[PDB]
Amino acid sequence: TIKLIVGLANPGAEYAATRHNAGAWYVDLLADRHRAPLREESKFFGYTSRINLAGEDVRLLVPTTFMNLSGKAVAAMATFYRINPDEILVAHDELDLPPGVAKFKLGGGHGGHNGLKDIISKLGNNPNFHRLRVGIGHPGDKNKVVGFVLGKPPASEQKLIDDAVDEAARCTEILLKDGLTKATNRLHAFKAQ
Ligand SMILES: [Cl-]
Ligand SMILES: [Cl-]
Ligand SMILES: [Cl-]
Ligand SMILES: [Cl-]
Repeated sequence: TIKLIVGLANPGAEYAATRHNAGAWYVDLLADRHRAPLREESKFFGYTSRINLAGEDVRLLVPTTFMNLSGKAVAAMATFYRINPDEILVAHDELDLPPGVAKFKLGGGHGGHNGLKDIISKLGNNPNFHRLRVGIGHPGDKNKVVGFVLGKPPASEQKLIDDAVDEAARCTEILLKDGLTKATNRLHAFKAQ
C-alpha cells in the first residue's frame, strides 16, 4: 500500500520549469486528474493534497524546501500521519534514464540526487521507500550535472518527459489497485516494447 506520494522540487518560479522539478510535475498531474488541488501546508514544509487512487486514500506532497532539505517535509508529514518509509512513493528526476522513460524502484542508492539523499537521512537512514524515476537524460560532461538539472529542457525533451509522466500517472492507478508487479510490467514496457 502507498499512503504518501512526494514530488521532489526546488521552490519558486525560477525552478518550476527545471529538470530537478520533474517529480513535482508528476504529482501536479495526479492532483489535476483527481481534482484535488495542491495547497501550502506550512507544518509539512510543502504543498499537500489528498486523492482517492483505486479506492485508497493517498496524500500528496510537493515540498517547498530546497531540494537538499526535502527530508524535512517528507519526515514531518510521514511522522504526523504514522506512514512508514515503505508506504511512501518519491518521484524524482533520474539522470540514468532518458527523456520519455520512467521506472518504479524500491530501495537502492540515491544516484547522487540531493533530495533522495536528504529523505534517506531524515527517514532514519532508510532508503527502502518506493521511487518513481522520471528520466531526464544526462549532460555529456559529467562535471556539469548541477547546471543540467537546474536547466529547462528543450521542447522536444519536455514533450517526452510529459508523455512519461502521463504514463506514470496511469500506472500509479494500477500500482494502488493491482500492485507493484502489474504497474512495473506496464510502465517499464512503455519505451521498451
Ligand atoms: Cl539543487
Ligand atoms: Cl535512483
Ligand atoms: Cl537530456
Ligand atoms: Cl555546472
